[PDB]
Amino acid sequence: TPDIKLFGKWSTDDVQINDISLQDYIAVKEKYAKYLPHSAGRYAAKRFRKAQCPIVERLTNSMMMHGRNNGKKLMTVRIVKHAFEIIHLLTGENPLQVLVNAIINSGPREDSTRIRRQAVDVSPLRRVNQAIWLLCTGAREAAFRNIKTIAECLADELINAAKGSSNSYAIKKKDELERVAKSNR
Amino acid sequence: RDKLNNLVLFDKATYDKLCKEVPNYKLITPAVVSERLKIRGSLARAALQELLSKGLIKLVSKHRAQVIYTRNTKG
Amino acid sequence: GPLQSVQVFGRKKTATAVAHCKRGNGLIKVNGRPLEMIEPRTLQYKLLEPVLLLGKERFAGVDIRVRVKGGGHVAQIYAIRQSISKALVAYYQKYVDEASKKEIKDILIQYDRTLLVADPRRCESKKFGGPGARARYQKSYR
Amino acid sequence: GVTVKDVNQQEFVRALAAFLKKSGKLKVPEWVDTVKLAKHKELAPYDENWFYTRAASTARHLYLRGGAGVGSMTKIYGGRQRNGVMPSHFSRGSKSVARRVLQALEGLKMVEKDQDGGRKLTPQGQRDLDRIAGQVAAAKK
Amino acid sequence: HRIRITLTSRNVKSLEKVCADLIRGAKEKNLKVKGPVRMPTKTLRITTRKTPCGEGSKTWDRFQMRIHKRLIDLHSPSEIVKQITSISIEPGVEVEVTIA
Amino acid sequence: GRVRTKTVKKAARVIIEKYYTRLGNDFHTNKRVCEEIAIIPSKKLRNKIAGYVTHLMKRIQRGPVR
Amino acid sequence: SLVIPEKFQHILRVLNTNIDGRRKIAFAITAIKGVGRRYAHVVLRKADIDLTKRAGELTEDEVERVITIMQNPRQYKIPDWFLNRQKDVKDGKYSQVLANGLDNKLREDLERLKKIRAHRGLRHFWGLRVRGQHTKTTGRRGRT
Amino acid sequence: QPIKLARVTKVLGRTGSQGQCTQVRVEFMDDTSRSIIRNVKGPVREGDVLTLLESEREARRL
RNA sequence: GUUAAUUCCGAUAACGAACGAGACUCUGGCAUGCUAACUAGUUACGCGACCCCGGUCGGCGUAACUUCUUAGAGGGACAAGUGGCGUUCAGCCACCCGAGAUUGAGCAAUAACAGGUCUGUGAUGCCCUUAGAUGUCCGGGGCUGCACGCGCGCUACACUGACUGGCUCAGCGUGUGCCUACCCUACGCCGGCAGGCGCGGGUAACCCGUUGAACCCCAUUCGUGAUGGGGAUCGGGGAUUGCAAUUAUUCCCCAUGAACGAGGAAUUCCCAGUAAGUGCGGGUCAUAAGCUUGCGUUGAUUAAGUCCCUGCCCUUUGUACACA
Ligand SMILES: [Mg+2]
Ligand SMILES: [Mg+2]
Ligand SMILES: [Mg+2]
Ligand SMILES: [Mg+2]
Ligand SMILES: [Mg+2]
Ligand SMILES: [Mg+2]
Ligand SMILES: [Mg+2]
Ligand SMILES: [Mg+2]
Ligand SMILES: [Mg+2]
Repeated sequence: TPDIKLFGKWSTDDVQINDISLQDYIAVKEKYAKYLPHSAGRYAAKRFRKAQCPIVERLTNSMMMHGRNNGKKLMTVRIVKHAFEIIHLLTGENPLQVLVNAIINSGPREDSTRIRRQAVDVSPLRRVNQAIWLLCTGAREAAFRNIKTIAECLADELINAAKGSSNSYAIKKKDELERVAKSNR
Repeated sequence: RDKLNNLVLFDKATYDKLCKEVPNYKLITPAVVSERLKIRGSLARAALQELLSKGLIKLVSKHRAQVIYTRNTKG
Repeated sequence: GPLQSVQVFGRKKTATAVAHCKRGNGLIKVNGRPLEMIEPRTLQYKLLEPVLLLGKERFAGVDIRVRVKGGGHVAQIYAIRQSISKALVAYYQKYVDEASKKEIKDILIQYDRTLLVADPRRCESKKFGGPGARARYQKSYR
Repeated sequence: GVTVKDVNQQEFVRALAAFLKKSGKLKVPEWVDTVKLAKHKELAPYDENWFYTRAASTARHLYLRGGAGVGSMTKIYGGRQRNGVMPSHFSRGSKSVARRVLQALEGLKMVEKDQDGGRKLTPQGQRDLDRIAGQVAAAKK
Repeated sequence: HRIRITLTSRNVKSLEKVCADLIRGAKEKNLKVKGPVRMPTKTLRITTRKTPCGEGSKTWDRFQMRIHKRLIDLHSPSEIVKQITSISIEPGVEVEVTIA
Repeated sequence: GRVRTKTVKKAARVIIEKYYTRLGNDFHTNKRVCEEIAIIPSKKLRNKIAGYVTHLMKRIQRGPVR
Repeated sequence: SLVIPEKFQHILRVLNTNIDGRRKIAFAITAIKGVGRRYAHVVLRKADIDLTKRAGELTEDEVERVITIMQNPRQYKIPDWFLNRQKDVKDGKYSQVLANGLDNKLREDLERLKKIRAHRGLRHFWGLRVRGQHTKTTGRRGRT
Repeated sequence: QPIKLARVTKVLGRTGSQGQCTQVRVEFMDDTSRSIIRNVKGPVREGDVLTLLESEREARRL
């Protein structure tokens, strides 16, 4: 059937990926459109099959961290649902488009490594992975020991990062990573 | 280092403080309302629940972990 | 008149779900309970993948009763998903031309392969000297 | 023609509990407030009228699977017991609540002691549960 | 005249040999049989430290022991079956006779 | 690492010289040829012998093998 | 409804202890020694008090009814097995011991055992564990 | 200083102390003829695009 | 050159061999094809119950059958097919079809260590003692003792949570004993609980038992407060096992409510049904798991590399070392 739309409400179509470096490492489009961010797996068998995972599933997997909630997918699936509900009603557009823009603006574009350190550029896949990882860990440390719940801490983290506010945790880490690599150049 | 002192029941100054602009928030949850008014979450849950009964806010999603409110349609 | 009965099973980790498909009028029940209330309800669109990707008209004329046993909450959900998809394809093979099987099989496969082919992975045994299959206890040099 | 299996069970219990309370023949015991519902709990049930809900719940279970006794009821109402610093285990429910609720539902003709042991749903009881299922279906639709 | 014979053995190759012999012996004496029902295999497991002393890497031994059980029922009186069961038994296989 | 040991290569090289006419080009038929013409005590090296025999056919068809 | 009452008390002074008024009544009573999370709950169900109310919101007469029930549990059908000074060693009376009297009986029991040189009394006198725990490797920072 | 982005054509090999960074040759799609050798961190495929903040440094071959 | 491999190809004063590796056994996956199933089921049929012809029924009974269950025999996968790379050899990468294109274990060489075990042994040399005994039994105590240091762990620091209700899913596997005492439990009454009293089944695919397990899911209360987080320490009372529990065996109830707000230098384990969370069995067991051995269950981030660190293997090389 056509118009496969996430949670039965969010249409995956009309989501544009402006950056061409991350065309084929982001899975949101018609072939990769599903109803839920839950799926069987087999996505870790080969090396580059990791990039064929729908990115909402990738975000969902990365929220199951810090011990207490390993192997709790349904709780995180619920978390993303409510996060997408209030990204829509707070900004007024498709939550999927906000998430895609958050990934692009968050992933670092050059990192430092030991070859005293040497500055190297990052591959598109690791650019996506650090984008997802930074967004989740920013929400996790914001919601800890605080009255505000996890679902909106993730939501406002995405909204801040989608605009490149430099107030979000993810953008602050991105600027710190590249500026150090700038010095090590 | 910093301590929160949230009142458990509305004073008269804060009660209408809620009744005026809170029905114009884009995103109405007990979490956001609790810290915009420095109130207990239980009071925020009760205060938000009685506004729906009157009908000046509309429910968008209800769940155990989170309840989410917005304001009515414009005009 | 003649009975058109097809019984097809579905597999997950350990949950096996076998679906009895007859000629009916579009009734779907799991252990006597319709698909709309099967806990967990958060994974409810999963039970509705085979139906919603195809529409009622292909599921019209057949009545499916699924019995499920074994496994866990999520494992049983995936077993029913595969069982309904396999049973409907097996029904269209035996009593309809496979010209009908062709497009029905491709639309399911193109969505995901596990909806018709069983996932072969299973839990592996624990080895001694560790708490699990591969984790070990702490070394204590000093 | 609706049935218990068709309607959602969570509000079926709440609907049937109200039926028992408005009827007012259940013969609740006198220690319903000072009792702790299981050894693994920590506090008395928050709802003051839990006995009507528990009676509603156990009638639903005898409807689905019959031949259940007190040992079956204390097993089905068990849960995780937290032992402090020790690891948590499984502990069975309270027996006395199982007996009094089962006998309460037996005083007014809902269940009866069938052969092979335990209780099962009396044909009159099967009608009353099917009555409430109709009420649940109509309200939700 | 409802009899059942229980075949239990640790060795399964000879167990299927003995079981096939009795059915063929029954079929040649034209009495109906309900075929061998293969009940689940009971595995006996003992796990023990390899070492007599206390030291060494904590290695363990897994000793198994499987028990295979088969059942044969017959449409016959006791005299015919006695001369069937009295012959062709592997020393591993043990057989009991009961009247149902 | 699918390298065939000596006990597979030696068996195949003996079979090819003594039964060249009977062997074919597909794996499945000459798998049955090898099974009946030599006593191979299990399936796995029966397949591995038959698989190497099939591989040797194509080399032989193109030209000589030392 | 949600507007603060004119007589709302932030602290209630009862049994020579303070009771916070911003806390739920069921958990506000627990602040005095001799009552826990569960003794409080049954007490304010014998006295018909709305659980949803708070300690600073209930009026005085219904407060003083609680103390009468708390100090006199038996006369209001509180079960015998539910007390903490059941069948004491002096007057054999099943009573509920509360904030100030709890420290007096605890002291009396410790010197009762120590007086006659019972083993449990000696360990209390020496400041050591009394319930058979291993003292080799645990409970160290208290003992230097 | 504008940002240039380029595509990989082939993978030379793994370099770095722990062998954690891959050395590749890329061409800029603006000038499809000029090619440069650079060290990239992360799993890199053949035929994907790298976003170069600085494009006039050139890494040595191993 | 190739391989996980002294694995092969190929060179060749070596030729033909042996062990190890591999092969092998068990295990996982899949077969609507076969053998069959009242100690396993399905579907039909006939009654029965309920609801508005139909629907539900682990309610009852029987006619066919083996899909689900069980366990036997075979089958199936071989780098076989296609495209590249390569002495065009051994082989490597990708793709199709496929259930599967590296499942996990068991066994396991020569030579050695003055590694552990004389406290497993009626395996044992020599020495010691042997009647006021280092024999054996009985009574009592200790092996648990507490200024301190270290190792393996359990529970936590909370809201991705705690509490109270409701709903809904397993897989291993044990069970009445040679002496030997001690089994797993259904159901019905009493008790708030631990538990008690009666009847019954089971030597077990037959009964416990459709093993209604936890996490998880849905609905309440709490509101950033060492707080309904946490449950140490400790007082009082009640049971159970035992010949006896005090130095509290274990369990139940009320009360008491400590440190702990993520952990320094340093360091451990691990890459797919894997880590981690979660519970259930067995061993120990009169009393009984914070241990260990297995079982399922929910279920990932990262990586398909390297020799920088710690080490192992091969060749060349240097040595004043050879208990190295
Ligand atoms: Mg929070
Ligand atoms: Mg339960
Ligand atoms: Mg020595
Ligand atoms: Mg001497
Ligand atoms: Mg000791
Ligand atoms: Mg506290
Ligand atoms: Mg607590
Ligand atoms: Mg031990
Ligand atoms: Mg020199």
